[PDB]
Amino acid sequence: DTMKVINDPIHGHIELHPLLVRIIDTPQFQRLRYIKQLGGGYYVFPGASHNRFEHSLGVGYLAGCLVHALGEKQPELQISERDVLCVQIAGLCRNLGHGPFSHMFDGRFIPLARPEVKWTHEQGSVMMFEHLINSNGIKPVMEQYGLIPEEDICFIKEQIVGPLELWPYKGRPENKSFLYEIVSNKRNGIDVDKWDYFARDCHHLGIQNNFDYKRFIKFARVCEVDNELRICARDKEVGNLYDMFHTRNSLHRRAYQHKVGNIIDTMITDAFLKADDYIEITGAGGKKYRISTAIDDMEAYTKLTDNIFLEILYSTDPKLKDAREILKQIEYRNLFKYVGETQPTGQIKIKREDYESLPKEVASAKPKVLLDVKLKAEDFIVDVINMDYGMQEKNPIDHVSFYCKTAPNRAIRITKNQVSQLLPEKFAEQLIRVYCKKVDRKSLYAARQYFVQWCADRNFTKPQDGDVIAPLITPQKKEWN
Amino acid sequence: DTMKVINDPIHGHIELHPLLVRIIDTPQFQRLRYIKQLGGGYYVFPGASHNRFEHSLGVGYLAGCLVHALGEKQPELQISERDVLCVQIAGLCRNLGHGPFSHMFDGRFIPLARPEVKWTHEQGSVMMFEHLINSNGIKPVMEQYGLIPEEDICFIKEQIVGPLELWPYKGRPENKSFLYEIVSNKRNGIDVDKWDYFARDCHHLGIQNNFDYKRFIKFARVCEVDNELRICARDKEVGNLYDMFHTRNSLHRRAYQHKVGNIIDTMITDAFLKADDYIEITGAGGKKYRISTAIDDMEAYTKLTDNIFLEILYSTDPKLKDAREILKQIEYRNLFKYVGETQPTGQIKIKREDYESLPKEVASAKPKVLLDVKLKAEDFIVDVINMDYGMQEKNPIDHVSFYCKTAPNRAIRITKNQVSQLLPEKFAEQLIRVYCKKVDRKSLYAARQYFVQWCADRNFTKPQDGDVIAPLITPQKKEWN
Amino acid sequence: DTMKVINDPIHGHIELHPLLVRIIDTPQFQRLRYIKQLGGGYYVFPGASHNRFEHSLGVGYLAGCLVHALGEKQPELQISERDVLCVQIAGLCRNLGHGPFSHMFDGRFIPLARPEVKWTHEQGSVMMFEHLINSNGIKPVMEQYGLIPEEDICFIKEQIVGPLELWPYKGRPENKSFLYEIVSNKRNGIDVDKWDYFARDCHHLGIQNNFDYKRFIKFARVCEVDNELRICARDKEVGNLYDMFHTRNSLHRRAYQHKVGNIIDTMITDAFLKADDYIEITGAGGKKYRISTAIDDMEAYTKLTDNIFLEILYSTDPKLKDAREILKQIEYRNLFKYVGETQPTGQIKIKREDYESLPKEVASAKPKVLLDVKLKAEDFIVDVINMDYGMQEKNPIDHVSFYCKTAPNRAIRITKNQVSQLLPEKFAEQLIRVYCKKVDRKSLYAARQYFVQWCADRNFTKPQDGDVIAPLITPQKKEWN
Amino acid sequence: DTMKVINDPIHGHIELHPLLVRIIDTPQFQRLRYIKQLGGGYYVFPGASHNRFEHSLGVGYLAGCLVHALGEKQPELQISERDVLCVQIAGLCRNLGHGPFSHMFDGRFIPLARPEVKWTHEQGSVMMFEHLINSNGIKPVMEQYGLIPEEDICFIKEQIVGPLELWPYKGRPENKSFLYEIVSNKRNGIDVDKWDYFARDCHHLGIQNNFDYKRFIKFARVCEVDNELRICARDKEVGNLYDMFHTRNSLHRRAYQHKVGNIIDTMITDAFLKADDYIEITGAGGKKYRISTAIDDMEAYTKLTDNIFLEILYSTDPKLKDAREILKQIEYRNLFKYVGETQPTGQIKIKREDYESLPKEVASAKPKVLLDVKLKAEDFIVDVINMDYGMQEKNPIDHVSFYCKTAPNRAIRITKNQVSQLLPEKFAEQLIRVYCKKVDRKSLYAARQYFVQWCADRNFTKPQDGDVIAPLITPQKKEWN
Ligand SMILES: Cc1cn([C@H]2C[C@H](O)[C@@H](COP(=O)(O)OP(=O)(O)OP(=O)(O)O)O2)c(=O)[nH]c1=O
Ligand SMILES: Cc1cn([C@H]2C[C@H](O)[C@@H](COP(=O)(O)OP(=O)(O)OP(=O)(O)O)O2)c(=O)[nH]c1=O
Ligand SMILES: Cc1cn([C@H]2C[C@H](O)[C@@H](COP(=O)(O)OP(=O)(O)OP(=O)(O)O)O2)c(=O)[nH]c1=O
Ligand SMILES: Cc1cn([C@H]2C[C@H](O)[C@@H](COP(=O)(O)OP(=O)(O)OP(=O)(O)O)O2)c(=O)[nH]c1=O
Ligand SMILES: [Mg+2]
Ligand SMILES: [Mg+2]
Ligand SMILES: [Mg+2]
Ligand SMILES: [Mg+2]
Ligand SMILES: [Mg+2]
Ligand SMILES: [Mg+2]
Ligand SMILES: [Mg+2]
Ligand SMILES: [Mg+2]
Repeated sequence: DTMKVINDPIHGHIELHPLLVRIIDTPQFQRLRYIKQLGGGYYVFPGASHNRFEHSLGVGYLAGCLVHALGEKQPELQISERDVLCVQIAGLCRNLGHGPFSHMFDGRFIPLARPEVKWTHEQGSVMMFEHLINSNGIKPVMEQYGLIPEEDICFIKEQIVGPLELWPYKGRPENKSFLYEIVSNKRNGIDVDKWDYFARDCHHLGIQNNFDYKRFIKFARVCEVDNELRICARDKEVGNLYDMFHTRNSLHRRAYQHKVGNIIDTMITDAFLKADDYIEITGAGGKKYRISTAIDDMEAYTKLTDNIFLEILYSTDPKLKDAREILKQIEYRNLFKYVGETQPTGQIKIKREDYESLPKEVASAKPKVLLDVKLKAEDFIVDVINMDYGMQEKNPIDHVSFYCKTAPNRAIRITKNQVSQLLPEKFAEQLIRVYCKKVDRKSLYAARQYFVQWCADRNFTKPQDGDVIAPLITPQKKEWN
Repeated sequence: DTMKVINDPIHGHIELHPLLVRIIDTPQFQRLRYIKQLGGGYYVFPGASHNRFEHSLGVGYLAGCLVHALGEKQPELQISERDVLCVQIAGLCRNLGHGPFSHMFDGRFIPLARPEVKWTHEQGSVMMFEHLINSNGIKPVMEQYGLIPEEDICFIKEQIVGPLELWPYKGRPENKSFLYEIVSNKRNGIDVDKWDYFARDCHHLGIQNNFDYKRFIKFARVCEVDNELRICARDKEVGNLYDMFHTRNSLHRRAYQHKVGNIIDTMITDAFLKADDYIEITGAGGKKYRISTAIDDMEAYTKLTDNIFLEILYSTDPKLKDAREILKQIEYRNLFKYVGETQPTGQIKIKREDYESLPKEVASAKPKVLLDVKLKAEDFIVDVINMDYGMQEKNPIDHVSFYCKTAPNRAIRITKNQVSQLLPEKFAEQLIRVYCKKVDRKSLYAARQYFVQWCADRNFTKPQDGDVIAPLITPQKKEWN
Repeated sequence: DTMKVINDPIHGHIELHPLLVRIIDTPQFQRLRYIKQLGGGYYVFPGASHNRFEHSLGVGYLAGCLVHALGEKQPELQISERDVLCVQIAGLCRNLGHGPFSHMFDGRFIPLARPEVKWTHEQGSVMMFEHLINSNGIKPVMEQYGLIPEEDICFIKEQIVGPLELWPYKGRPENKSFLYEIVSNKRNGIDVDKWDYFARDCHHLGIQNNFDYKRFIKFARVCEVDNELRICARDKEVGNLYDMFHTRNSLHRRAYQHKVGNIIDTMITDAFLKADDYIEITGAGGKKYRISTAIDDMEAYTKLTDNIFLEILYSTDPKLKDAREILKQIEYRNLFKYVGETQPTGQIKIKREDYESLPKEVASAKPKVLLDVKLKAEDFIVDVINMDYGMQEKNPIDHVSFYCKTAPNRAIRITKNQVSQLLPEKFAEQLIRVYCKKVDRKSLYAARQYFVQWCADRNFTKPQDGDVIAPLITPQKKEWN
Repeated sequence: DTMKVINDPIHGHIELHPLLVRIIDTPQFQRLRYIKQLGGGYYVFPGASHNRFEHSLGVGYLAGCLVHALGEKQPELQISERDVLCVQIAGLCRNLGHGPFSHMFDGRFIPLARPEVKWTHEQGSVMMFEHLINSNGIKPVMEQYGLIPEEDICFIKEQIVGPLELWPYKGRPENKSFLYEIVSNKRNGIDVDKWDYFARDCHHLGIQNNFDYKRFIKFARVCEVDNELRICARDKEVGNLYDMFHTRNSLHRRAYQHKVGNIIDTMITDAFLKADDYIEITGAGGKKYRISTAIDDMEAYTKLTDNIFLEILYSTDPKLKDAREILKQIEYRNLFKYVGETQPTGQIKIKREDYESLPKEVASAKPKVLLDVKLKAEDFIVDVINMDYGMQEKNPIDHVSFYCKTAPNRAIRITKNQVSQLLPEKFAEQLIRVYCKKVDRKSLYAARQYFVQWCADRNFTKPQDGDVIAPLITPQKKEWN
């Protein structure tokens, strides 16, 4: 019936239009309260207890802020209340498809358990939004508030996942192109979802955040680029834009890709793999499903949250023992031991289909060191991490349009050379982390010898503690000294 | 094994001595990651996702800070490393006893389920600590770090719950009395646990803290009082002390006793009660326990967390339907409707024994108005809340010792009218909230009539929205105009 | 001309309409950059470097925010862009009248150097605003942006100082009455000026602000009260409102009325007095003015800032020696020694005309102790502090109008009994601070004896350190022990 | 006399040893209250009201923190309380030499007014420190607290300015080398002064700092490096170290080198140059000094603060007209207009000796466009900014020693390719800003054409607004498109 106010630690008092409230107060949406934003990060950063729910509220809020500011500054855009509401809904709903421990689920588990399926949290969000709409009688409520469900649900879905297949969108015409750059920006990745997670993750992790999203909003316009209306930034802000991505990278460096956080996600993933044959999730009409198969019945996926972790942990079924045991090790803090980090040198990259063979390479290395123990490929974990600016090898700022103070409608491009010589010369790189599942002193020592030798053989970068953990290995490599 | 550093958003970088690390990395301690600090409050303040774990870490840290500060200011106290470690363990482990949704469990659920016991989270903490130590071989580690297991474990337990059974403490002599004022202060309620939850809860709720604990720590000495060495605050800090309690009250007013948060705690408690006979928790020996009986076996209690909620929410068994459905109504936000709030006048108390009778009273009222429906006692909930400065009717500052800059070692007293005339004249009061389980317009209107009439009959305070929700009724009471 | 954006640490990015910019970029306005918000408080709280300027910007911003909120929720109020601009201007300009060290000037210096005049910073703001307008050709700029200079200028002035003397305002009719409640609220003291100095002062002092003005703004409506459209708060907010004043009180208790900050304001005022005959400030037509007379010519007052402190301090003129030596004594931190604080009892109210008679009394007391050093009137300083809720003895909340969610257009009243019984019973009290200019040890002892015996004789409250600084005096007064 | 506690908004409650207090309570130190940290920055960022005084307290506090931490973690360094006091005094006093508006004075004014002298704020701080010691009888107070003035004063001065001209330090031997790395680090620039100004400047500017100095302090050790004991950072902090410098750079781009802030510093400088003949400052023995000569007499320098600004602003002397007017144009916000920014390409670097030749070059340019007005040299201003990581063209991280977890006493080196490929390739660049003193639309158009043409002639980078301000010029430079 009426609008609600929600007090958020990041944004303060957020006003929710009654339709938004209607969408939020569904099992499908409330489900997100039981899925941590940073998954295993919480097991390293105790302040990171926040879940996808509050993040989603923040995203909807910011989407609303940006679209409203745009409309207010430029009424000639003909942004309607319908547009605002659809953008807010998209913002609210683009996190619906996330599984247990967020990125652990779609980044590690699903690719291993369902390697044939090309699953994404975006598609999950579309399906789950469709299921929310259909299971909660949302359409009549949308019509009640002036929305046209066919068009507008199309538009929302497209905001989340892109064109459901020349102007490729069906939800809105070309003159409203800019609206697709708010919730999930496919062009350059500058969107409100990022802003909310910068602020929220920072607030909870104990890290200060360098990015001023409000400033950005106050310096954003719509201009015509390539006969298309796009969101443009004030030229002045180019530095701040570069910094934004820097921030992202920093956050991945300090927290998101923290080696222990990652190894914990890995262990939880192993536990899930070992529990997958014995865990039942009742889906549609009593039809049972698995952790790996919950993602193809939305009624089952709705009940697939962080809860799984605890179910496994609290089980008494002998068939779950192994899985249980793994989780229990996490509780005792008997984790796989981090052995080190290294990088490719020069031009060479590491292809995905090679990942599987990496622990064999390490185990096959021949360090000239005396060792009683002997490790095997299955004792090693090799985690390859692609760090980039969101557009693989490309500089996303080259895909941003700017405007000058004297011609606010004239879109211009700004090159990296026009800003600073102190900026990154590359926008993508790979970090290779090595862990060992054997945790005793001698095993960790051997693992270090194998690892550093492996780095030398592949002509990879010298590990930072190389001279310390493998003093007999490192001065074989002239390139390292 | 070495010290570990943990980054906390409240305290920053916290150092953990390896013994503390050993204690934390047990299932008994890690359990606290799965119990929300503010419970149902998370459903009103979406920022309040924080759990008892991070709060406990915070408490241990602050305990350490206080004892170290005292030690460094006054070497004559003979505060030892052992003392410091024991105080830190006491701070870390004094939240071990909380159950699912924290205070929902010891404050609502347990007194209803098993009204014949006197369960407290303190006792739970002692039992849980005992269980953690015994189940994890912590004693030999304790002596590895120069602790004496018998008397130090006694000392820790005593810091948690007070005298187990004249100087009543067996863990420490009276010349170390001040140590017992740090973790859980029975004398005046001024301890580090409060400080942590002030800062942390404020940080997550999105409301701001006003108490400066670091300042207090700065101006804290140990001075002699009534045969005892006790913690004394510098005189001019007295204002700040009153304010401290004022903050606590404020926190209860805005957040901890939020009408909706409380009614959600209520609905969840009811769901647990209706689920109690069917949820089995496997404890020691493989023996089966229930939610209400897990507190009798620490092995089962270890597995008693917020997960229950989801276990009830995700269930399929008919015997759980009535529980399950309740939780589902929380997801659809079909909550019991808040009817209103009133207070008793004079020095008129409402003892606990009368609580259960209050719903009947409201329904037995005679509103001289048309009513389309008649409500029964079982349609009403009367939640009565005691707001006080932590020592029932007493002024806790009357139990604080102070010192002046002219004589640092000399304890003194400061009376209330020696500070300000603007302070509360009382230090305890009662709030009466009334809800209606029937939600329809007509039943809610009727409920408002019944309620206001019930306020008039018992000469309770006039509901702020009295003239608006029952204009045919408030004229009868001439004291209300 | 276009609007400008200013980044403020409190409010973030605030927009300024070109008219406000034109008003700001004048010598009369920029003047405020050189006057400390907290005067001598900076010599106690090193973070409190902030000046009246930035505060003024904040006040204008918040005024704009509140009026926009009101207008966007209730279009039936017909709030024009003119109204918004005029409210913003009043917000910006209501600090123009402040003198050197802010409240030290109108609160100490002026009343002592010119006892016959009735000078307030508000009237000063009016005169300075008029001077700004006339000196800077602002009227046609106002016209350029749609303002009607005569009534709008009257309106702005009325918002600042009140009626320039049935409905007593010429600027706006009664149906825009609520507009007069935003910048300077004569009705209950709840205005945006308070909100800015709460947030800002707390930011700089290192004390934390617990009042949430954004929340208040979100919950504010305009309702009919005795045929007058007025600003009404949501019922639920009442507690927060009480707290808002409590906060004010706290900020006075901790910082604004800090004993050393006040005695420093006293020494500065004293020095300004002793310099008043000799300092020349050139005004209109080259005519020369004093410090105490600069308030008569706005051209001279424009040049009267904190700079005076440094003129005196840096001076070499023998005629200024006496003043100079005082400021230098502040630099060496040889301040008058604080003897203590006490309060009247029962019904006593130290009236202003009796203030001068206070050092005589203290110096007169016969404490009957061994007394190797006798002291006199001009050795003592007695400062009387009136702590209240901004409406003398009255409860400001009784002058606040509320609304309920069931009938948002229906204004109601709420009494203190409808809220809490932990609230204050008095809303005004007095504090008596005694210092001694004789800083040596024996003199200090003496002054303590004098002061305590004086408190006993006047039936004042027993000083907190009483039983330490006057051991042979405090056991006499039987109502003390 | 005893220890004092000071509440600072950045650090909270700082303890100051009585000796430090004696040093602080001097006109030479208190002088820093009247000098703004960011100078002209205040006129762009209204939050930047903070002064050198509070910053100095901050630096002393942090120096103390780092030395204490080092001493607590590593007893074998034999750090004495004498060392702690000397490092605190150095940190406290290393900003004593700053002049009016800080870096405007030593960076702009002095070089233009006294090109024949080498002047630095470091030399000024040493001089002012000696003056402080000699004017306030500090030596016997130093001796009173266990200091040895002859060697300790040398130690402090050495910490501030470096070797007074094989171990080149006299204050402390090589085994205390690490002590010189705290207050002002000549080796790599990582010192507590930076940490304080990061935190403080950010707090006041309304910018957010992502450098965690506390974390750095916790992971700092002293290890042997080349027969010295030096501060070593834990290996994995290397990323953070890079980020620290990145932060510095960011702070320079957003705030310290704000083009308007710089042009305001330039206008103030020009005003001082035009006032130098006439303003008099009375130093030792009544002798008179100019602003440019005050640095030759510490007694006069003690009176040289931001006050002169106001003096010039408030003067009636016709000889000061030209100075005064400029300041007046600052108040009216009639500033020199910003034409634009460019950068040298290739290897080319601009030396100071070429600066004055730059405005001549811009006016000597020939844009092939119809101009209505001819501009000359005096109409142009060229500001050259050097942006580096504190060590000219070098990577300061190549001058950081690290330590690994497994061998905490063994110092190692970490190269850039060992960390990230996304790091800067250069560590220095130049920014060239061009402004025009004539502010009419015509002269501005002309100036734009001149500037872009000049940029093209010297193969500089294409201005970001190039295609907009000069459409007839940018298509001529093939190197741009
Ligand atoms: C600062 C503050 C925040 N909040 C937060 C908690 C909620 O997220 C948000 C909304 O709470 P409420 O304002 O209490 O809204 P309500 O739904 O409980 O009451 P009603 O329907 O009658 O209007 O505000 C308070 O409730 N009280 C406060 O004093
Ligand atoms: C600011 C910051 C905090 N943190 C937090 C997260 C952790 O809670 C805490 C611990 O530091 P860690 O780097 O996580 O220590 P570690 O145990 O992973 O590595 P090691 O065993 O080699 O010492 O620091 C970072 O990890 N990185 C950062 O840059
Ligand atoms: C975060 C941030 C704030 N600010 C603040 C400082 C100012 O108070 C406010 C406005 O500064 P600018 O945005 O730089 O505006 P400008 O007037 O200098 O330039 P232009 O006229 O071309 O638009 O923004 C920045 O300038 N840059 C930043 O990166
Ligand atoms: C929060 C808070 C800070 N502060 C700050 C301001 C000061 O910078 C710092 C020290 O103030 P005080 O504690 O008041 O020290 P004092 O010198 O005035 O009193 P005394 O000599 O008798 O001990 O603490 C308070 O004074 N009071 C407060 O309640
Ligand atoms: Mg509600
Ligand atoms: Mg994305
Ligand atoms: Mg099937
Ligand atoms: Mg570790
Ligand atoms: Mg307690
Ligand atoms: Mg007022
Ligand atoms: Mg003092
Ligand atoms: Mg430096």
